[PDB]
Amino acid sequence: LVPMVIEQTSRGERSFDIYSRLLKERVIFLTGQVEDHMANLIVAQMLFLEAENPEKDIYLYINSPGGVITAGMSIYDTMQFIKPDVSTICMGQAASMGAFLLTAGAKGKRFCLPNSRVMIHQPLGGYQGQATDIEIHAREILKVKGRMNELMALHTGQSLEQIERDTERDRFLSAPEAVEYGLVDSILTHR
Amino acid sequence: GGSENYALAA
Amino acid sequence: LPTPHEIRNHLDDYVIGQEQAKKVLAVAVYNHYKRLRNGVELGKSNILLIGPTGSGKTLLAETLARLLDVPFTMADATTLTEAGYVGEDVENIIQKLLQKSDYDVQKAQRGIVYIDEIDKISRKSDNPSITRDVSGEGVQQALLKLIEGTVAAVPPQEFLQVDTSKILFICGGAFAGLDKVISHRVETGSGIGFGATVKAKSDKASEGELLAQVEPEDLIKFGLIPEFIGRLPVVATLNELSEEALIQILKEPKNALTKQYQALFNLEGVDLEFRDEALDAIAKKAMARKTGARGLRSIVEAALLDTMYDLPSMEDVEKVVIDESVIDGQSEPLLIYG
Amino acid sequence: ALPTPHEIRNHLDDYVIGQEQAKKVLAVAVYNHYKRLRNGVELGKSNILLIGPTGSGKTLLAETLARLLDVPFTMADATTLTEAGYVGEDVENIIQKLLQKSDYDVQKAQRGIVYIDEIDKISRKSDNTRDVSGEGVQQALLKLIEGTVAAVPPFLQVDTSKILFICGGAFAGLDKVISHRVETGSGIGFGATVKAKSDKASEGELLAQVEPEDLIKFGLIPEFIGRLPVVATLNELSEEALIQILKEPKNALTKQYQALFNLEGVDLEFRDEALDAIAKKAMARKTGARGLRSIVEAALLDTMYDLPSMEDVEKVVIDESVIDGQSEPLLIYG
Amino acid sequence: LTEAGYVGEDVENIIQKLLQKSDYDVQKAQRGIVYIDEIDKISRKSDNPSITRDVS
Amino acid sequence: LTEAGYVGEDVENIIQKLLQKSDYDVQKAQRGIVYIDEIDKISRKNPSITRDVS
Ligand SMILES: Nc1ncnc2c1ncn2[C@@H]1O[C@H](COP(=O)(O)OP(=O)(O)OP(O)(O)=S)[C@@H](O)[C@H]1O
Ligand SMILES: Nc1ncnc2c1ncn2[C@@H]1O[C@H](COP(=O)(O)OP(=O)(O)OP(O)(O)=S)[C@@H](O)[C@H]1O
Ligand SMILES: [Mg+2]
Ligand SMILES: [Mg+2]
Repeated sequence: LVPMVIEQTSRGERSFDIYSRLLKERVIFLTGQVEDHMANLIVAQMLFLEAENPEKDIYLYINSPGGVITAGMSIYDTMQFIKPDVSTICMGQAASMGAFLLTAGAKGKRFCLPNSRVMIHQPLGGYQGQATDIEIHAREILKVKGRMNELMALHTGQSLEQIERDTERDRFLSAPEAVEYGLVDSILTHR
Repeated sequence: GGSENYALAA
Repeated sequence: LPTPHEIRNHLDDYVIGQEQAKKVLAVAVYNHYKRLRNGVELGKSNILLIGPTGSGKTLLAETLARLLDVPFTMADATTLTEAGYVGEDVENIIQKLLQKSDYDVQKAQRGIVYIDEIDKISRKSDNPSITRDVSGEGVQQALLKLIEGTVAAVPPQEFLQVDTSKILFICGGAFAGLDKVISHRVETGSGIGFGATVKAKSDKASEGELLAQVEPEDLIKFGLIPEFIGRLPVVATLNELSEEALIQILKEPKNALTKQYQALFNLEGVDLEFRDEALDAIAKKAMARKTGARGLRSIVEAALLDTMYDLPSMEDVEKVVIDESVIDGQSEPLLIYG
Repeated sequence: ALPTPHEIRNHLDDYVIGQEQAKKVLAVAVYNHYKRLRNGVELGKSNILLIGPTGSGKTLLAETLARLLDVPFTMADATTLTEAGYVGEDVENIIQKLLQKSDYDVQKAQRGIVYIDEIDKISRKSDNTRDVSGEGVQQALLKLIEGTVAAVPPFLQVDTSKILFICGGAFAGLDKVISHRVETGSGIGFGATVKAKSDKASEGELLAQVEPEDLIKFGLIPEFIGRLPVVATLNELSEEALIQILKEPKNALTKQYQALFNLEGVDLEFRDEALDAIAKKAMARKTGARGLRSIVEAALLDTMYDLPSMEDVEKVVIDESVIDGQSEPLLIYG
Repeated sequence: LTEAGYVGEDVENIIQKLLQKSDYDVQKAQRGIVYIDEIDKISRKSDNPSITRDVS
Repeated sequence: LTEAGYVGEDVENIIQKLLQKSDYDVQKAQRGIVYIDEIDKISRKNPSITRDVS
């Protein structure tokens, strides 16, 4: 159940959902596995906020365990496409896609909570069929792995070679460790 | 002349 | 001839703490004399006094009139209306000015005009109204040519054409709600999340500090039109009176509150003594009222109410003393008998 | 012989800065007026409409114009005007003022110039008491602008078909009207084009695209704007022009304050760096060149308050830092 | 009572009433007392459209 | 009837009607009777966020 919160305005009081009231304040939530439906929803939230005020920064909270790579690109492309800087805050955890969408935020506006946990790894996949089809899908996921590492290196400022060595296996990072890695900029310990 | 007094409405 | 230091001293005798506003008025009045002494055309800068309630705006004007050799009048923007309506016309101000100068046109053009409650004629919103604002926008429009300069017709006791290019205008009003406008433009960090800047009611920008960051765009949203603000380029701000200032107001000025009650009790036959500790308590309570120095009169009266009610019936009473407790209500004022 | 428009513009340039378009329009109209005066087919008069933001130079142009022209010039304020029969004022009063300049010479007054300021203040509202100061005044002006005999006490009849009229006012809100009609968009998708506030066209750039239909929505009668075919637009202001207003014009602020300190016994000097800073601040106020006066006053407030008390002071210098408030103006003693 | 330039009685009318009782003796009216009843009826209630002007 | 300062009407108009019947004799009208019909129409809707002229 989502609570309904009241907002006081000169025109009157309008009952808003707790998630919608925050949207009015340029706050987006990226929770749960990243799929195509939630991503298309998050995309729509960005576009709406861009039109409302394309100069105010957007805040996108990330508490996701990771998901489909294709859906994440839709969110990543939209972040870079719009003019406002999309601040990325990591609450609880950020997996491969969540981390990719965490470091993809605006330089100097990527925050993380102290007890949060970041995780980066290589793409996952598979295919069953003839040898010919297997080769095609294999090359595709390989290009994705290379493409993702290029973008990760761009935001973190690290070398592509180092990222490949660190992304070959599941690697966990804490908030301070991430700062040194460049995935995040600062830590939000207190107000 | 004649001064006019505006009457507010609604 | 009089220097601004001399002028500020006269104001300081009656006004406590408004250093910035006293400089502006002193400089303007001095420059008025300089400009007056010379008959390249020298333009005039009109003043705009913005301050909270009970800050000393109207008081500064009254103290100014006492020492002003040139004609000084003090009008009100509430009575004004757009031409063609039953309300008082804007040109009446000039007529009022002539009364002070014995109907001397040459001496009136060299005058100073104070307009109080200027915030009462402001447009409701930044955008133009869809209905005729007879007592608002209409007054601003009619004042434009008066401040900047134009010829006005005045009925003597035919009409008398009086120019206003040389007349100084000091329009002052307590803009209530302007602090909120400035906060929106100056904070720009409201929100709910982490990135947002959430502050408590306390430890945040005050009304006095916010008005110090006033700019024309802020007044525009309040209701003043752009044309009007240009006529008034000099903006002087008055800060909220602090407890230290209020304590001075009670005794230092010559027409101070304590002196008023002492005179009242004295003609009645009783002496009134205010202990220093009491004056610090009155100031504390006054600030809570958020009505300015005027709040002092509400505390003092409530404290001496019973006393003033019983003293005339009482006999052989020569002196009254009010300690700190009397203000709180836990004690009764001490009386001294002959 | 009669003056040429180039000569008229030179005179205006001595006091006005940055209104090349409007200066041409006024010089042309004024030159044509003299040509019609000499030729006393019947030539037609083109009425002018001056639209410009606050502190752009409309009233200044009219005042400077009066100084050089010989024909009668009268400055009127549309605010004081009311519908016939009311106690505010009558439209025909304008002509009465004109005769004072013409010494009650009709033949010399019909060939005169008239200026009506604050014309935007007599617009039409959305209410149904009679707006005595709005549409009523416009209808009364139509008769005056189109040309008719008006009775004036010395009554005297004065034609107005030949009199020229320059009606100008700072139409505020007109920019918003034009933006609706011209600035379409406000989508939400990728293909759509967002406002991008930095890109937003300012009033000066937006008023240049004014059309008669825009003034209709502002609250002016169609017949009124039709009588005024010419529409001179003024740019808001330029920072370079602001720096020129302080030095080039005759009655510039710098010259005013220099004269102020001079009669007091002090020579005031302004550095070029300071003037650039003052102009920048003025542009931010969005009140025109008049806002510029405030900045100067503030920067000199402390000085002017403590200058008479000081003795043996022969010169004051204002640096760029003084405008920001970080520094204090330098002084030179004698 | 109403704001200036409106149909309702003007605020100054109060002083007129005082003069009537004072036989139009201004020196005797400047020393008078006035009681304004129903002062709660001239209060802006709350949260209302600002487009209109609360003349009352 | 409406609030003072509005286009509708003023409440003092009632007395004027009363004076018409009294031939403008104040002393005779000051002791009159008035019947205000449709009084239920002048009713709210608790306090009101905006002014209720009628
Ligand atoms: N600085 C001050 N020095 C001395 N007395 C003061 C001072 N400020 C306020 N007072 C007292 O407060 C009274 C009212 O001050 P005013 O300046 O008239 O208030 P205000 O600024 O006019 O507020 P408005 O005009 O009603 S919005 C004066 O008569 C003084 O008794
Ligand atoms: N182009 C300019 N050149 C020189 N001084 C200017 C110029 N524009 C404005 N000023 C200054 O501004 C003053 C008045 O400008 P105005 O022409 O009256 O502005 P405006 O167009 O009349 O705006 P209004 O009358 O308030 S609607 C002049 O006396 C100058 O001090
Ligand atoms: Mg006051
Ligand atoms: Mg003008």
